[PDB]
Amino acid sequence: RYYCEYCHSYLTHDTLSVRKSHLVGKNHLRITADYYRNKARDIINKHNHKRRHIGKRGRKERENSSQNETLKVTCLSNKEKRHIMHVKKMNQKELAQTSIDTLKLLYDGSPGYSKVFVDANRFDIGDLVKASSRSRDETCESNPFPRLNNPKKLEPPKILSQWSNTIPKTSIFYSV
Amino acid sequence: VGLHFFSGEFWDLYLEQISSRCTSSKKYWNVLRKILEIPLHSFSKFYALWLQRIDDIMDLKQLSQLTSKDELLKKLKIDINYSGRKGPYLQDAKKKLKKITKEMYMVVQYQVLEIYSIFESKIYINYYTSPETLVS
Amino acid sequence: VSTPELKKYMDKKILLNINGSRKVAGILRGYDIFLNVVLDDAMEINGEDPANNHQLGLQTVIRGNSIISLEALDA
Amino acid sequence: MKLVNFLKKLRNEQVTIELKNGTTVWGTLQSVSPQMNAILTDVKLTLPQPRLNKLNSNGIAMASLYLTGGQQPTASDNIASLQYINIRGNTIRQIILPDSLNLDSLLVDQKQLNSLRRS
Amino acid sequence: ALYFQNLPSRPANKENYTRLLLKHINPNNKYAINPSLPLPHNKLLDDQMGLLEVSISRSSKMTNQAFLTFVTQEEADRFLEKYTTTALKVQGRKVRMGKARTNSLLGLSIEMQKTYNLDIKKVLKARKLKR
Amino acid sequence: KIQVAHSSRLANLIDYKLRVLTQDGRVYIGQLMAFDKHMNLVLNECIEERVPKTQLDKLRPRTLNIKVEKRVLGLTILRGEQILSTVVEDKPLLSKKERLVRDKKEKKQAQKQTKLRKEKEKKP
Amino acid sequence: GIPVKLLNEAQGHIVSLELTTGATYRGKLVESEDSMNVQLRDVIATEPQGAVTHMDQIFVRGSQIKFIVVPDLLKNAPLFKKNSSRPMPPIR
Amino acid sequence: LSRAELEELEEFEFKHGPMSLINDAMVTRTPVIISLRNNHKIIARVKAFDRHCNMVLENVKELWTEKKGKNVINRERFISKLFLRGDSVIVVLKTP
RNA sequence: UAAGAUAUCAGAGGAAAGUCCUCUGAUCAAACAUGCGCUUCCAAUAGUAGAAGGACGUUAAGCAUUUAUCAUUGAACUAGUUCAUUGAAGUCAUUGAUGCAAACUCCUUGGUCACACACGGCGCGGAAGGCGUGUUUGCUGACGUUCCAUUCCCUUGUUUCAAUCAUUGGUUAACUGAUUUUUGGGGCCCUUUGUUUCUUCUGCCUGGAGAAGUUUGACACCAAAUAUUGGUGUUAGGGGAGCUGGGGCCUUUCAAAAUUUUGGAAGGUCUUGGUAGGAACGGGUGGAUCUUAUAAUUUUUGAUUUAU
Repeated sequence: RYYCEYCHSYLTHDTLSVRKSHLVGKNHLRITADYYRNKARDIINKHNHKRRHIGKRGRKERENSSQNETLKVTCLSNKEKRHIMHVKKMNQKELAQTSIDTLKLLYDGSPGYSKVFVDANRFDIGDLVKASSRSRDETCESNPFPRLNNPKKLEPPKILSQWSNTIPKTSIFYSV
Repeated sequence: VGLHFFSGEFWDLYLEQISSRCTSSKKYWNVLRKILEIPLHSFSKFYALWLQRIDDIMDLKQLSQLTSKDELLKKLKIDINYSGRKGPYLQDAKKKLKKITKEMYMVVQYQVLEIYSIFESKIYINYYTSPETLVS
Repeated sequence: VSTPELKKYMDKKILLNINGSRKVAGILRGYDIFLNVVLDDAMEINGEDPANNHQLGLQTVIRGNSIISLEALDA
Repeated sequence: MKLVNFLKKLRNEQVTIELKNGTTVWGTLQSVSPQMNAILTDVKLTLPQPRLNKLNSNGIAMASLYLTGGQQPTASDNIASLQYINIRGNTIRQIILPDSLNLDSLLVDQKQLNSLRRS
Repeated sequence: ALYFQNLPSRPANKENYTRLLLKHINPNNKYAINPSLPLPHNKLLDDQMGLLEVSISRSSKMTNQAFLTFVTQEEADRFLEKYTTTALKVQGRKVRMGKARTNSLLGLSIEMQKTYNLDIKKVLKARKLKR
Repeated sequence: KIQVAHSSRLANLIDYKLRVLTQDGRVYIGQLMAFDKHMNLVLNECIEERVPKTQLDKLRPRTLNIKVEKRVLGLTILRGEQILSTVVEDKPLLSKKERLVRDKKEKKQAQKQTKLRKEKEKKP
Repeated sequence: GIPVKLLNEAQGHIVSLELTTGATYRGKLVESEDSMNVQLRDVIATEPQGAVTHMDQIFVRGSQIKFIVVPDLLKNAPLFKKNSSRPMPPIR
Repeated sequence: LSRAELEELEEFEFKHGPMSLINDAMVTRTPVIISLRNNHKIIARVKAFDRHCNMVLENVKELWTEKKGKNVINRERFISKLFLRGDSVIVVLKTP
């Protein structure tokens, strides 16, 4: 007999094709997509709880650290730490999905932009994406002069929220 | 082409290839110390990565990979050989170390927001086109 | 046991390496469970492209104990 | 008949498996598999010296001898001692079994007698 | 004839422990190769430049300490003045060492060559130390 | 070094960092995870180690040091045809007692899933 | 056997090869059958004397494969669970 | 076929077939010469054989010769009892 | 891909030959216990160390070497060499590759345990084997069906001393030992890094706290499309009572043999393990192994000792 252990279910009618109908079935794909999403975070979320080995401290260092004053520690509340871990987890999700693609935005009206950045129609990748519009025929006859009320200004540089109040308050020149 | 104002996405390749490939994790701190001093368009994506490391530093030995044993004790006055009850001491070291990042984020941000607001905002065309193209 | 699925390959020009050094390009007709393969208009490739290259025969069948790789040089 | 079923009864004996390479393996034998996967214990795997005024020995086997991690640095001649070596069957050329054991007790296969006694 | 203090206790086998004791004393010595070890009988040298035999008990009284005998008394001191009270360290710990109050046990075999009553004496007192 | 169990077959020593030899004189050293009828095996974090042709004159009979050129390749599936022998290198990260503990908690947790699945399939 | 069942778990991910001739292919793995023979798509092929090329589609007799290197996140796919609890099968 | 049918077939091919040369050499206590694909030959007496052509031998005398730039030597190695894997052999003759 | 099988041997018994089945021996194996003066290993603090393994790290363009296409046509040329043109293929590299060696830096691992600073064992562990007895079992695991099953308490910085309080025992109200409550003093740890990392909720470094809960359940987390459904994981550690298994020892009772040995029953003492599932039975049940199809190109019945 045969079964798929992501779904945990046995196949009802065993043939080769019923397997392939289950192997590329919508239900089964959503399981195996979700199964590896759980094993991804679990290696990171279950952080290596290391084992400590405490040495018997010296007579010398015990006197040199006694004269040194005891520093204050900061412990947050349970309600506080449940929110701050909700934030810091959601922040690391953002740094995954940045993908800084300003450079594609800069060469928009150039003479080979269809052939290099559209990426349905390169050579290296182009045959593979057609399986799984802005065509390759585009030349520099259409849109001769870019600035004819068409172009958008460059989106300004991003900044950190936490340190949003380090910015100089006034601009040097008067913008419109 | 490292100081190119739009080089942001070049370094993101280079940092992808250190983490992925190399084992030690002393080059990844060494390179990222450079990107912090350059006025790139997207610099805040590189301070976010520095601040995600500093927080995840969990032992005092891991502050040696940032900067030398001496320059820690002189410029900030924190010691790695401090044997004691470390928890608050490393919680202090971070707060003292995170500060001089923030003063560097004050330095670069002035240089970026100058260059963006004066020059780079206005320049609408960064490519060649042809000998028949005319610029504004 | 199972037949190798080269169903998408057939009738395209195909280079393949016989044992070690010899390379044989032709148009793939048929195949079997052992990967013994038969192809039309064969030509033995070498270092000098027109010079040392010579044609083999109208139909030739290769034993699957000497196929290493079989690249499909067409769509 | 399978004569590999003879080897299974030869268990806890000193033996020399001698491989296709030319590498001899002197050791204490354990469970031989049906495909002749012999698995030894207190072993000493070596290469002989084909003398003939420095004829070069097996180049591949010298590499595989050092790689095992058993060759000690001050081994002057080419030997390597270790515990536990599992050996894939097809590589066995010979097996030099010891002088003491009697073949006549062991070469009587049980499934040979159990076919004739049953008929 | 010499007597050490605070040596590492833990390597429990004698042939293995004296390997470490020979290793820290003389790097690139005879025994950093590991085929075989010499064993002189009660009544040959281990390493060059003075060394002959080492001796270590497991008893609770002679715990971290270990006797050590040389070829002669001047060479035994010549080893102590090789370092000249600059404390060298085996595995991890700095050794403090002095001259042995009791004479070297195999040195007496060398001295009287230059001894059954001593062997009679050992049996008698150890029976009384048993009491 | 490490003393392996005197009667321990290839099924027993899962998680033991092995030292597998192929026919060409190249060795793959890693944690074993599966095996098979015809003895092809899945190592976890293996490293191929090769003695280069230049170093090989040094192993001919006369402390020797050999420059072994190695390359990392994590999680392989070897082939049987190629294996020549195996030898054991390290022992697993978890104890013998602790590998029984993790079995019984997982044997308990696996059974709990089925009964929670069967009663979620029965009524709905 | 798990060694082969793993290779089916790696469809549509980048893998490597090493054919017993001493080549090294590394491209996305499209098909595999039970005899460990594979079809790779969009590959980079390294000849035994170092020469590298690119070929769109390749088939290899499984008999000549020396090893396959798989993505490292399948190290904890459920082939490797020791104690598994399958439900009672449906009646045919 | 059945399991009993193959037992008849195996007894035939050992008795009335090509391997009858080995089987008639085991019974009659006649020494054989064997050539392995090693290119060295063993002069021995057979004590058992099998399907795969592997065989247990007794009073083995191997005779192996090697050459390196047209310089020959003939080495002789004696063994009491040996077990020979069957793929190695290419030709078995039966001595007169 | 299929079929078959689930240790072997020997004896007695049931339906002259063999098969089927059953209890009695031997041998073999697994699991579990449990022993051996069994074997090996388990890191400074009386100090700023060190052992094993790395670095796909640096010094470093180190030092020492050797390498950068072939064919066709003309000119000059010695009697090979350079220049220009035409064709063929062409991993990148020359800060390379190959050989030699050192120094430094940094990473992962552990009993950084207890007692002692004392002229060739028999401290309490943990890790890894070898060897020996005993019991169970004879491939192993879910699932169903009838049955046997059937507990608690304290603690989650730790240790030590002092103060008092309470309880129990010894002896002539007093003394002593054990245990518990409130305070104070001292020692060590707090990286527990989400400040105890069994959950949830409250909460903290001038403190180690408080509330609720514990498996047909609860909690955490991930995924969506417009609350729901589908997935992964957590539910712990320490001590004591009980209850029960195994081990050694002692005394008693009994049977055999010539005061002793061997076996069985009970009580006492030391030590060690378990403490919520277990038995029978049942299936067109799962997986392991074994034999044969299978020595005929895709693994194991030879094309890697470079050989004439």
